[PDB]
Amino acid sequence: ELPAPVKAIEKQGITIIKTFDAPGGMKGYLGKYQDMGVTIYLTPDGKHAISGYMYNEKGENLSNTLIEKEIYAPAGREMWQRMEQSHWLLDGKKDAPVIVYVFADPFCPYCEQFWQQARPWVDSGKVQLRTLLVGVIKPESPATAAAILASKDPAKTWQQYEASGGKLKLNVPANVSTEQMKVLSDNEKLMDDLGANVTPAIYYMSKENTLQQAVGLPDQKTLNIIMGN
Amino acid sequence: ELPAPVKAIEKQGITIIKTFDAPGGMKGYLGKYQDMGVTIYLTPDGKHAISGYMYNEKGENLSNTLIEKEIYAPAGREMWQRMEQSHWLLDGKKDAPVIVYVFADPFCPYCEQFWQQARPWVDSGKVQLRTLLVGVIKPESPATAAAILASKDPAKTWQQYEASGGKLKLNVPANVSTEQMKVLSDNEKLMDDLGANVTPAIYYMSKENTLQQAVGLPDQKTLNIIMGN
Repeated sequence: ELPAPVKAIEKQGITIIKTFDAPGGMKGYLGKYQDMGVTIYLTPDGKHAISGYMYNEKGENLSNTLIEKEIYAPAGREMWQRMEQSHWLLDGKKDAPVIVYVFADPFCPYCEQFWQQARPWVDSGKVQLRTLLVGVIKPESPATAAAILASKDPAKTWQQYEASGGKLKLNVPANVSTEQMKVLSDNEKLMDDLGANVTPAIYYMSKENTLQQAVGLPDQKTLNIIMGN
Repeated sequence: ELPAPVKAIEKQGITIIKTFDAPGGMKGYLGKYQDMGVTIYLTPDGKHAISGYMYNEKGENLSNTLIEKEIYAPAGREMWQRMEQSHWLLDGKKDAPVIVYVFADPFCPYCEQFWQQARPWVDSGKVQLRTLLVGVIKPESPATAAAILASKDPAKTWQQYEASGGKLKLNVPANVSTEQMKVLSDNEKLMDDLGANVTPAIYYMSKENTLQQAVGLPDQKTLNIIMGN
């Protein structure tokens, strides 16, 4: 059974997930208090346990690294894949190291403003924006989004559309094609699954490889983080 | 110099107070982050350190015990002594295990209400209230407080005074004696030193032997704690 010291910490409202190997002959226990991940370390004397964060000589918070890798990283791994497998439009270099997904609607001022804010990083080749269009804000959103998808170079058309603040004139098709309709519907369901119905809904990966979200127009700090700066 | 792992934690905004002996061949470091006490433990491998709370087999939070004994207990040790050395009035058994000091004014509804709330514990002999009178609320507060001190049995008179909701009739002396004036002035300065100018200002010791304060009429939980329940 569980060592007495660890059982004492459980009584403090902690639920253990699993054990793991720790340095110095110490045994580790990964757990959670509410929605917060925690690490517990059984001492060498075996009669004590420490609930806290372990750091190494290089100054790395190993407990944080573990909690993010084992508890947070897995959370949005599938979501990231679903976005990657969707019909997104490329804005920037195909080999840009930083990938950012954005669910956007044609009639969305903040989508346009975010597009402008990102220019420095996209143009430098550091970041690539992958846009998943949706048609949910205005009556004409579906048709306009489909019209963009229907153009000769959808990615370029979207870029011009955002740059113009949504004023760019478009060739309006007689109807939304079944493929365009599928893309829009599939994208809206994924957006819904991600939990944010407001556009722009921006998704990115932290330096620790965990899925992050930003809804609306990012402030300066959030923008810099989304851009991997 | 300080081990690398510990130096890393210092960079996280911690200032070390001193080192201490920890179990399992671990070295302990007592510090503070802002006004918060923290304990750091250097691992046996010496290449890691854990910032957190250590628990023993009996479930005692040793880090909390240490932080309170070394950081908090000393804080009000002198204040407690100054109260004990003042001219307080006894309400309850001289040998009551729980001692509670109260700075009170004669014209104070909440002082009276707190007096009533404490009856169960005082009458059972568990708690003794030691009142340090002050005359700061009303123009007549000084004279009334002195009149109580001037009575045949000051402690009994105060008890009757509080029980009556401040209606008890008193023999009013021609003036405040120099001794009464000294008691009132000394008590007001100590009260001022404690940081609370509002009466009642209640002082007590926690189960961990640290000085606690309650200002105004305690709610049910605070009352139970003051009474050592």
